[PDB]
Amino acid sequence: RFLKVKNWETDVVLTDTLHLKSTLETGCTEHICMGSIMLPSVRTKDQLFPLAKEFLDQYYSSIKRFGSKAHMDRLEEVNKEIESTSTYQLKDTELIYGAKHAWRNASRCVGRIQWSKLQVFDARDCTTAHGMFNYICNHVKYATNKGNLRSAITIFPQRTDGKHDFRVWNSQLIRYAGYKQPDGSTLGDPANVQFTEICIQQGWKAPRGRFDVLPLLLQANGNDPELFQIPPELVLEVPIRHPKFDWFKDLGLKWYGLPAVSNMLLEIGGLEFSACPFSGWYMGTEIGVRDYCDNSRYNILEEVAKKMDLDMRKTSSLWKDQALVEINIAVLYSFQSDKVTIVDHHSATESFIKHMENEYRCRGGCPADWVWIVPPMSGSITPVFHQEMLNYRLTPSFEYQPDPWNTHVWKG
Amino acid sequence: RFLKVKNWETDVVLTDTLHLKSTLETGCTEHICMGSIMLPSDVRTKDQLFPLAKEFLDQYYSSIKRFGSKAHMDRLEEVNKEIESTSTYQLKDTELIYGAKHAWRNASRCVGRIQWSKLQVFDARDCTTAHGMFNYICNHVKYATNKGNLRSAITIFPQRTDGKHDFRVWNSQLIRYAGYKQPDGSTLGDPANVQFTEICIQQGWKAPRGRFDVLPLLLQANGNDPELFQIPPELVLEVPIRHPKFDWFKDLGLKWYGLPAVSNMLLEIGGLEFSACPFSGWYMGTEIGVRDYCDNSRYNILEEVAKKMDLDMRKTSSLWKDQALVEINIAVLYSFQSDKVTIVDHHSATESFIKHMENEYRCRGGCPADWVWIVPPMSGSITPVFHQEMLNYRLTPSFEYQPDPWNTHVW
Ligand code: HEM
Ligand code: HEM
Ligand SMILES: Cc1cc(CCNCc2ccc3c(C)cc(N)nc3c2)ccc1C#N
Ligand SMILES: Cc1cc(CCNCc2ccc3c(C)cc(N)nc3c2)ccc1C#N
Ligand SMILES: C[C@H](O)[C@H](O)[C@H]1CNc2nc(N)[nH]c(=O)c2N1
Ligand SMILES: C[C@H](O)[C@H](O)[C@H]1CNc2nc(N)[nH]c(=O)c2N1
Ligand SMILES: [Zn+2]
Repeated sequence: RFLKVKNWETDVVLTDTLHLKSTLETGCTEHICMGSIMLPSVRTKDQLFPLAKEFLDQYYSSIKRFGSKAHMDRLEEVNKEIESTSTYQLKDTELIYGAKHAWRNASRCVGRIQWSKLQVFDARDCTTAHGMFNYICNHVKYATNKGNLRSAITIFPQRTDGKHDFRVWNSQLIRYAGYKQPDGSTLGDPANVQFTEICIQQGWKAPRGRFDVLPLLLQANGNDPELFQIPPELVLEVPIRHPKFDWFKDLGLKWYGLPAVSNMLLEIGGLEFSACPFSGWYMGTEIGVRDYCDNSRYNILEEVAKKMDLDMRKTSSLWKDQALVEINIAVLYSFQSDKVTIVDHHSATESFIKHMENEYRCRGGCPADWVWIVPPMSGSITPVFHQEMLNYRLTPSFEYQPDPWNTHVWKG
Repeated sequence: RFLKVKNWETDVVLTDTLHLKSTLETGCTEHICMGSIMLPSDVRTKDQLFPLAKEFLDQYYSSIKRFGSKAHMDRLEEVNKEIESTSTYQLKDTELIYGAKHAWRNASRCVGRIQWSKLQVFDARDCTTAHGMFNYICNHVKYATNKGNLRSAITIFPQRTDGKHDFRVWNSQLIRYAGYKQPDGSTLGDPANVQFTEICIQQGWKAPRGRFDVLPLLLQANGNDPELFQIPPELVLEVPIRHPKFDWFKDLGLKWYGLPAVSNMLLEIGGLEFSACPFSGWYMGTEIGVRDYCDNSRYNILEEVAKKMDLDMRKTSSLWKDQALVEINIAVLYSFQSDKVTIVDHHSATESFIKHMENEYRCRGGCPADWVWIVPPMSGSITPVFHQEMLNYRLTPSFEYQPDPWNTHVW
């Protein structure tokens, strides 16, 4: 079974064979497309061997050693261990390979041209929340690299009986607090109101400002989570200024430099790593379009447009569109001026097209989620808009998991 | 299998029950989503056709509160006998109108479907020649344009009978600008219409030498060779493109036509196939300003506009492209609005569509919708539809694509 995708701007045609190796499901059927559904969706060892064998077959193929004595012994080894312990342990090399390919397989990620250059931190010997805090400080320091950002992931011990999970309760390692005011307004990031309240309940002394960096809330071995303050000197931030508009600085905006997602689940050969924070660097629109201009976030369009003196009572003046562009210019300008790594959506999407084509040629495909790959502004003037993409799920992978405060059994 | 869609900007959740009636396929499977493929992939035998007819008549008679009525049963009986008789059947006027409105209601890629029930249907089933097709099309155009106060319309030519005698409009839209080869190996016109614009000449057109030249109609009646007709220029409403602030904008020489009228699709109702069924509404601003003007495969005026704004074009990070794109789209809206010609901005139209969705979920139990096509090509996430989960599925009656005539026409 072969599959063709077309670029409608360049008429480049590529052929997908990689989708044949696709195990998991999409959520779609031949009678319905769930391509715009945000999230569509305790391991017995009946299920675990095949998943382990498949991963190991992948691994030893990638290293030129399929069918080798080393390949066969490792299979036998892992089988014995699953027989004996109902789970198994990855070698370091397998772990690094798994984590890189999870990224490579991440069909929603436009930054995947960088997948081979992931720094993998093995935190599988960690046992306490304090140890978790230490590992995460080191991740942050390393990844930030004084503004010259480096991709990294830190991998905490895998799930066992599901009653001893390691979880980072933060959705991101660095994020701003949100406070719901009595009058209904929100101070700070509305996306984080719920988590902020938990932290506050857990004993966090909230500064109650508009850009308070949240404390880490860390759960080790299924114990109750504990609060830690990331040392402020480790949190790199950028004041947002505009290159031509001088009043922009007076909006009092800033953002943090390091995007580090910490609530996803890393799956490798059937093993589940429930705490595996990973980080890269920002695409400008993440901050300028979504974080700042989503109505459910900081929502600064009107104030910006107000100070641009735009005609704001006629939507067909496109005053929203006009302000959106200036804000994104300011985000890019600020990061570059402070020499903090950032990529504009034009450069990012162009790179991904080059990546995708390369992946089709050396790998036979590259699973891609159009709905997420196309930037949140300026869609059709980026080349991904005009690119047909096949979406399918490969392992190793990053998966969503439910919020820990919903499932956690509290010890007290 | 009673599905939920969530809006992540408002937490509004809708329950979809309508998808269960879906007939055709999507392109997707368990193992692969083809949601972003532009085009997922001879007449019908006689009880391929009756179940098709029955399904249609059931929903038609259900729609008028007469399901299970003897008038319903009589119509099924009548169509059933007409079917076994003639290897086909003919729609009642009422059925034809219902079918056309619902083909629009069911177009999952269309953002403007809140207007679906106010469609002017022109029955052209008595047409026999390309000259008659031309007459019907001029009347469609004059009616739809309405001196700038645009009105939705569809004109329906005779149904396919078996591929023998297909009626086809060879243009992709009733009104489009010529795109020719040229010197330099450059392109003058609309590059998108290159191939078509000299098939016109390949057939006898002689072209006015410009870029914004309205193409001639190329009409095929009863499977015959297609004929050339020029739409009377006084029927073709065009809008000069100026900017409300930048007065150099006029010098680019930009204009666009008022009437978007798609003419190469196939309308399917109760198994019957209408290969010539041009339909029209009015533009959303971004279709012209973002796609028609700024696509690299189209008029691609970005560089030109940026230069005169004297923007920093040395590298992508200045977002000069983005800045110009917005100004270009402000102008289109401005020009159309000032010439009192109908147009909707992408903010208004997407807001309309959200209201439309809530209407369809409430009164109909769902609204099929293709997120990839509904989200505007600029300013995606500041329109409400970006944050709207949508389910895509195929309902009938429908508008479908069909092969380009010049490939299939036994010449
Ligand atoms: C190095 C620069 C990187 C850039 C510019 C980048 C960019 C992006 C963007 C724009 C998204 C869309 C998500 C959103 O808009 O909220 C995304 C999603 C994603 N990225 Fe990347 N990324 C980078 C690195 C990484 C790394 C290092 C990993 C993992 C090790 C990764 C894994 C993912 C995953 C799993 C998603 C899907 C998130 C979800 O479905 O919720 N990315 N990326
Ligand atoms: C009245 C105002 C209308 C507006 C504002 C509107 C808007 C749009 C837009 C923006 C698209 C996206 C396609 C593209 O970007 O090329 C579209 C597609 C479509 N529209 Fe509507 N439209 C309108 C009227 C109509 C009418 C009257 C019909 C049929 C009677 C119709 C049927 C369709 C169909 C079938 C598509 C999908 C085309 C395809 O799949 O290639 N529309 N429309
Ligand atoms: C369910 C959900 C999911 C998400 C995902 C947002 N984060 C995705 C992501 C994940 C990793 C990234 C990385 C690693 C870098 C980067 N620049 N951006 C990244 C963005 C956002 C909101 C919601 C909600 N509600
Ligand atoms: C296969 C294809 C399809 C399309 C779709 C273009 N037509 C869509 C359409 C169809 C009808 C419309 C109508 C009726 C109004 C309006 N404002 N916009 C409309 C837009 C464009 C390019 C290709 C190609 N190649
Ligand atoms: C409803 C829809 O799936 C949702 O709004 C998606 C659309 N595409 C996206 N794309 C990116 N990169 N990030 C997002 O959060 C979303 N949200
Ligand atoms: C490959 C992709 O499907 C293609 O570029 C689509 C994307 N979305 C679109 N959306 C609209 N409204 N019109 C289009 O032509 C397209 N083109
Ligand atoms: Zn799908």
